[PDB]
Amino acid sequence: GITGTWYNQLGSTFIVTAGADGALTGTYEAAVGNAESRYVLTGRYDSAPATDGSGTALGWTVAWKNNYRNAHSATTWSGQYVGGAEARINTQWLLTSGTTEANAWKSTLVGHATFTKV
Amino acid sequence: GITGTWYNQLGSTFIVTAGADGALTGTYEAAVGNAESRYVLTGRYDSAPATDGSGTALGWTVAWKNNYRNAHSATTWSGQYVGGAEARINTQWLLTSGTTEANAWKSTLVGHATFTKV
Amino acid sequence: GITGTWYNQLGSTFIVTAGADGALTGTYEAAVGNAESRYVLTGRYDSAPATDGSGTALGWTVAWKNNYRNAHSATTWSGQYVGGAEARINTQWLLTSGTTEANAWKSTLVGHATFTKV
Amino acid sequence: GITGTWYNQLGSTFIVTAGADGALTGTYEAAVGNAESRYVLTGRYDSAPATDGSGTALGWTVAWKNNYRNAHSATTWSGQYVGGAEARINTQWLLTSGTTEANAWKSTLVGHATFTKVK
Ligand SMILES: O=C(O)CCCC[C@@H]1SC[C@@H]2NC(=O)N[C@@H]21
Ligand SMILES: O=C(O)CCCC[C@@H]1SC[C@@H]2NC(=O)N[C@@H]21
Ligand SMILES: O=C(O)CCCC[C@@H]1SC[C@@H]2NC(=O)N[C@@H]21
Ligand SMILES: O=C(O)CCCC[C@@H]1SC[C@@H]2NC(=O)N[C@@H]21
Repeated sequence: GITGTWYNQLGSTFIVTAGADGALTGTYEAAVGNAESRYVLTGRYDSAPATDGSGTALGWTVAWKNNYRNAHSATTWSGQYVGGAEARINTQWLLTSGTTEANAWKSTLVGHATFTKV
Repeated sequence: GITGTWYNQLGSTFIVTAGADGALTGTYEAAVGNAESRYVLTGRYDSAPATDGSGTALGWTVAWKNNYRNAHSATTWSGQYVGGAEARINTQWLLTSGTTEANAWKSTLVGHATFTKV
Repeated sequence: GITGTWYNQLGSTFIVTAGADGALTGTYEAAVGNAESRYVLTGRYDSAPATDGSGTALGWTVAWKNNYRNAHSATTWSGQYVGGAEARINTQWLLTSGTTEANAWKSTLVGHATFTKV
Repeated sequence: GITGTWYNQLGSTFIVTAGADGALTGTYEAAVGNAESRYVLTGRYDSAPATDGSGTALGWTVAWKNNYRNAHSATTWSGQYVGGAEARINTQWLLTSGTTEANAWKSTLVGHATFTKVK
């Protein structure tokens, strides 16, 4: 259920393939941020999630460099997939920019996002 | 550089190879939590960091499933490499557990960790 | 705007008073977690907000001790009030438990919540 | 135990009084950030902690407005006090700026800070 195209409320587009092994592979297109076009993403997910009614833990990273720009920054999303008619991926993310040590205290933004199929 | 074997204050072991395309690949061994032995990790880093003195942004993900057990959870570390005194990776992390919907509100732990090579 | 009774998605109840000097006071009632009935809260808000459509920064804290039980934990919410149309308060929160040193790595939960008066 | 002057690595200084009922009151002096002079802080702490060696949960807020300036932003620190020979306050913090709706995605910084009785 994770492989495919997912959207967040901010207008970004996450295209993923979930390998049989636990790999997450794909591209991210950010609607906001110092970004343009697609960026490589790589991640991991629980390929044998709980057999009750729990989501599927996952995580992925995008470093914000591609052929057109480099934002000298990296976002990790940590969350879980919840399947069904309104499948979704509920995440929290951390966006760290490379900084001088004097500015390291403000290197990291924190946010959250729910991704959907529509 | 970032390729190498790194350790945090807890004694976990992070073994990573940074590839030229921006890929991070390796294994992670947790000194605490619902884990044993090594776990696959994958992530991304800025392959062309600023020369201005800033760190190098990166992130990586561990899904806490391997051959011996499955914690149904995933941690992402978001941070920057500092090829500084000791070189170090300063991170913040998010550990998300697959939960039921009623428990999603407590799905995610947050913490921070500095890794060094000794 | 801020002064009022607010609810989050979890159905918890946030009853707050904004004093004219930047003080937030009131009670919090959690619908989930190791809590029951009302808990004291206190916090601070920007009493002279930007007047450029920006939100009103604020935060508040609940220590989860009251006459009925004590969870030995405390949550802080950090967010901004957005007035107008449908007023809401958008937050991120940090729930820290008193733990031993060895368990401090898992002492803190993070989440997010939007409060509305509906 | 918590009452007194506390220092972090950034050079900021936090003065706090822990009330018997659980209130935290005082001022925070930041040494980095869009900040000058002292700022009011208020918060709460577990005033009947575990005696088992476990830390004392607590949190506080600073709205970064005082008589000298206004950063239109607020920080909350969430953490636990650990007493002893080497007392400290182990925290994580969220600093939220007021922002337009379209900028909300980047409204909040996250960080961590250990406070000590000695600089
Ligand atoms: O601005 C940068 O440093 C690079 C672009 C970051 C875009 C962020 S990642 C979190 C949020 N969700 C998105 O889809 N875009 C932003
Ligand atoms: O869900 C679990 O218990 C497995 C998580 C593994 C341990 C966590 S990840 C963050 C922190 N750093 C470590 O080295 N271990 C813990
Ligand atoms: O369980 C505890 O340690 C004390 C109660 C904490 C409840 C949390 S605070 C964040 C979230 N929002 C709520 O309304 N309840 C939970
Ligand atoms: O810049 C602002 O928006 C107001 C001041 C922010 C200062 C931050 S709060 C977290 C960290 N700890 C400090 O002592 N200063 C910074």
